[PDB]
Amino acid sequence: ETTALVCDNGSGLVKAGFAGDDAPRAVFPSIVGRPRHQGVMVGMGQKDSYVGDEAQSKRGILTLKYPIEHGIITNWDDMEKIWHHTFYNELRVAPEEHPTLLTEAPLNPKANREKMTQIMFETFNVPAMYVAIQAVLSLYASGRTTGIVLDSGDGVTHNVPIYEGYALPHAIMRLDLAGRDLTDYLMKILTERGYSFVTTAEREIVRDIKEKLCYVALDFENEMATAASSSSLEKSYELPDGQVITIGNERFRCPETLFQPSFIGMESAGIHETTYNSIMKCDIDIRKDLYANNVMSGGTTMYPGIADRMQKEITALAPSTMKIKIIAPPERKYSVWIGGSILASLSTFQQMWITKQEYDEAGPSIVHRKCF
Amino acid sequence: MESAGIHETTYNSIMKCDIDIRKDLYANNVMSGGTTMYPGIADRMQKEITALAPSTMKIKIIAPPERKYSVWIGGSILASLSTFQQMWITKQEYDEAGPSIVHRKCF
Amino acid sequence: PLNPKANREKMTQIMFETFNVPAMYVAIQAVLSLYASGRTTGIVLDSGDGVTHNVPIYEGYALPHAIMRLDLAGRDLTDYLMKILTERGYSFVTTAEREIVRDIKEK
Amino acid sequence: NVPIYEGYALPHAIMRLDLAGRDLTDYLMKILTERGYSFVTTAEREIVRDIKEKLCYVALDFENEMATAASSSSLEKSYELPDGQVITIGNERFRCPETLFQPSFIG
Amino acid sequence: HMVVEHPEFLKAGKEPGLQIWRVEKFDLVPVPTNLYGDFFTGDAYVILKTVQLRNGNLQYDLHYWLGNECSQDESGAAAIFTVQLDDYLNGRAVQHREVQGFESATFLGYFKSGLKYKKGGVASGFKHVVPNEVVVQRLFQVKGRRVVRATEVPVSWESFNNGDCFILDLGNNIHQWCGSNSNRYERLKATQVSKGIRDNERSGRARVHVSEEGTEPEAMLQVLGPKPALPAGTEDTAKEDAANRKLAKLYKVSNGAGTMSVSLVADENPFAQGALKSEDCFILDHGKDGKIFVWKGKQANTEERKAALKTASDFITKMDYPKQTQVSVLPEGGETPLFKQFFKNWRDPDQTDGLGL
Ligand SMILES: Nc1ncnc2c1ncn2[C@@H]1O[C@H](COP(=O)(O)OP(=O)(O)OP(=O)(O)O)[C@@H](O)[C@H]1O
Ligand SMILES: [Ca+2]
Ligand SMILES: [Ca+2]
Ligand SMILES: [Ca+2]
Ligand SMILES: [Ca+2]
Ligand SMILES: [Ca+2]
Ligand SMILES: [Ca+2]
Repeated sequence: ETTALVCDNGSGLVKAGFAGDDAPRAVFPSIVGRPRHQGVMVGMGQKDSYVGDEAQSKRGILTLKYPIEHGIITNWDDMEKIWHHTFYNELRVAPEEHPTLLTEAPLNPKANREKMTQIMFETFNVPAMYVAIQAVLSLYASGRTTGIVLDSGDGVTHNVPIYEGYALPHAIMRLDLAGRDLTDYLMKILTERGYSFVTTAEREIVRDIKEKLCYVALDFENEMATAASSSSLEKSYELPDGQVITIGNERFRCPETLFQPSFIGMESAGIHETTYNSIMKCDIDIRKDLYANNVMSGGTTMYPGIADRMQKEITALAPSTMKIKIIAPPERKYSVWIGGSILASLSTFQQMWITKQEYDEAGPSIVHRKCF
Repeated sequence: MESAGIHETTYNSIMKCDIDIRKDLYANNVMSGGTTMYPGIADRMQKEITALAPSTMKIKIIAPPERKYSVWIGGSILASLSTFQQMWITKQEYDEAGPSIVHRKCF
Repeated sequence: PLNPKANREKMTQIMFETFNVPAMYVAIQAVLSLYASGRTTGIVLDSGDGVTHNVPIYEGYALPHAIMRLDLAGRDLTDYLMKILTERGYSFVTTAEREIVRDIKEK
Repeated sequence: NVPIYEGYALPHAIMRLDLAGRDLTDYLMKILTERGYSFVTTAEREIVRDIKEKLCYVALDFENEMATAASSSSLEKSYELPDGQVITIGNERFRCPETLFQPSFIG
Repeated sequence: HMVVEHPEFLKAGKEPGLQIWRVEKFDLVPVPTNLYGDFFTGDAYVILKTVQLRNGNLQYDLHYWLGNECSQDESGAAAIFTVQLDDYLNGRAVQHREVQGFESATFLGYFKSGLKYKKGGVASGFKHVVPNEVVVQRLFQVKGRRVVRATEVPVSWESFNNGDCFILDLGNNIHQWCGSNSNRYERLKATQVSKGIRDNERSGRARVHVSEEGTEPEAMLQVLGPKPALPAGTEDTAKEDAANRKLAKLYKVSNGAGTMSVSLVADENPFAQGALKSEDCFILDHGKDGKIFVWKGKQANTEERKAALKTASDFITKMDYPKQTQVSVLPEGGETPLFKQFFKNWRDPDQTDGLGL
């Protein structure tokens, strides 16, 4: 009779809603703000901790902290504040009635799983609970049972090979750059034009500049040549102070950090050949399907031209005796939630819930044997 | 005096704030005091701030007719609020802490 | 704002010792003026007879680094009017004449 | 802050933190008002810079230095302004170098 | 590899043969036998063929077939039921993806007659929602001298007066209109209700605009029409303080006495926040403009909550409230700020006391 809840806890963007829906009900950034000046207007509803999009609204007069960094839960009290704001303020429901479905990062440490179980079962008193993986739920969102998933959100980039509807734990690999590092790179390469962004308050302004005005160059050197020669691609942006900035070659240099990590100094591989490195670690006989299902997921796959450049870079260094296609649905930024909505609404999911009484005579250890 | 006018003082008061809150502060300029009781000062203020600010912004200036006594009216409000009764500097706090209690309590 | 501390200690000392009040609070004028308007967000230009100060407050939180103060108010306007009235040959030197020039400035 | 390796800088690791002796001079201009000394214009900014150069020091630990400044008067010292008047400065001698370690003092 | 116990899988793969399943709203139904070999173009399907070997064991083969017009839930359901049916099996099966028009040659070989496709299919189990949508067009009059309260008023220029204050709610834009004859307390209440309806109902996804006479924005004039001559405003007396005092009725429902009990808590706002006990469930009835609020406790039983909803639904028909009355269900710590105005000094848990640090 009751409806389940899906809550995808992203590293910089958390999604939530009810099971059986074609889109998440609430999308809001996972930010906990704290005030940095003294409140002289007393009695007028001043709070010691602003959380969620409310913190994003009055972001100038706050210091902002991310409770999840790099896809892994670190600050737990702020993460409980994200949960309290999610259940009570956003979804406007009591947790005691509705079962709750959560999403976890691949290769999560088990202590984080046990503590997620403990603060769900003790603090909010849920009747049922379940934990699932980002990438395989994106693969179920793609309508496939076998493939690679490049899940590139705000914290990390994950490359997950899946065969027969199960991941292969030897072959999931992690590459630690995403849109936060792209925002910091764009923060670096706007200083030469004379515009300064140094604090966390205007970091979301630079993030909005990255979201509205970026594209992936199919070839980089000729795009340097045309950007240096002409000025057809130079476009203006309106800051909320009213100053108008203008952006030239920095519109497309910021996506290229993903393909060239030496732009921001680390020695690791770019996004195109680490998928090759992951797929060489798999068994041979599977690879004929495994190249064919190139599932792209995450909000940093929203750039125009990422698919054509991905197709070109895979087709350059894979052997030429095999066809490569790249698939990218328009809803792949919400695909983890869409997978959670379809899995929570199944006719076979009622026996896979972890009920309260099963938690009582097992403690916080039953989540390992059932979410598996 | 080589210091600039009240319009540029207002403008760089807005500019010293950080970038996210200029929008709301342009549209809520409030004047008070008897020295703002000249006729036509609001139009000159609107023209000078409209000249100094970028053209995309809307600038609104609030000049109520009771602005001479607005400090006292807000004082009657702040003394009348229910929250304020746990910020009174009592006699025993002054007796235990000297006159330096007022900088730890007020502002 | 930005008065010396010794004003606050001496004001505390004469209110608590001489008159023997049971409570005291002291507040900023521009905060009280923003209480009068009913808003929370805004910049208040409070200009009395001695002090003209700009205070911006976003939501409930004031920004003390953006507080501007200028000693340009009705006293200096009255004195400047007393200076420029000699161009028509009218001389005003005494304090009652300063009150009369204050009345003509108001009127 | 510039790292240099093999006699050449590393442009990815050079950073610019935008406060220096101008902002220290402006903060000392802010924190001399509470002793009753008023400096407003650019002519006496150089005097505040000279006061900052002659009488400042970085405290090794801040809170016990503030406690000893509040309790005793062994670190309070005088300066001779070029109009002949003598100012005195106490705990503000070391609070103004601390803005480099704590930028939240200037917001 | 945790095995499922759905009862329809018990007849799967027990004899050699060929079995077909159709998805209908996150569930499997087996299609009849004479409907084999043909499929709907707007549905997804699950295909099993299980084949006996010479040496004794029984091999399996799974396929999942997608139409070009099937919705997302049907395709994902076909994939997850293929995975769950393989998981119910002991991992001895192989899976294959089948696309409408682009099937494998072995898939054509199973059906003797061939493949024929018909339009239509079963409807999707999803319901259409957007992320972060509001469609709201309301107008609140706040009024009073000491006990200031809000009342919903219909959206027209004729409802405006100069003596009160008004809150025009238009979704992402909230407009605060102050009268010239309006006083200090209802201006403060209008500002407090405005910041509440921004930061609690919309969670900061709004922008609050403050305006007075002559400075009306284009949004107010576009929604409300051209501005007529305003019919002044009555001076704020003490009789409407008593009228605002008589607007809400706080009731209790609790099974602590071992039986059903609807009892009056109070009939005189401002109420006490401590009166809201956490083990019971309460009703506020501001039904003159059509609002009733069902406050649920954390330690309240389910039958108390159902009885509160039943009694609140009875209150439309008993006292003859008009037919736009909304039943708003409120848990602890997530209260609407229109509910908060009837209480004396509402305290959120993470509030700032004094100046703050
Ligand atoms: N149109 C866009 N253009 C560029 N970047 C975008 C766009 N839309 C979203 N992003 C970026 O995508 C990120 C958010 O994506 P997503 O919601 O998938 O991440 P997440 O779930 O929070 O992350 P993670 O998977 O690391 O936990 C942010 O860095 C955001 O700036
Ligand atoms: Ca994600
Ligand atoms: Ca004054
Ligand atoms: Ca269908
Ligand atoms: Ca198998
Ligand atoms: Ca009235
Ligand atoms: Ca009970």
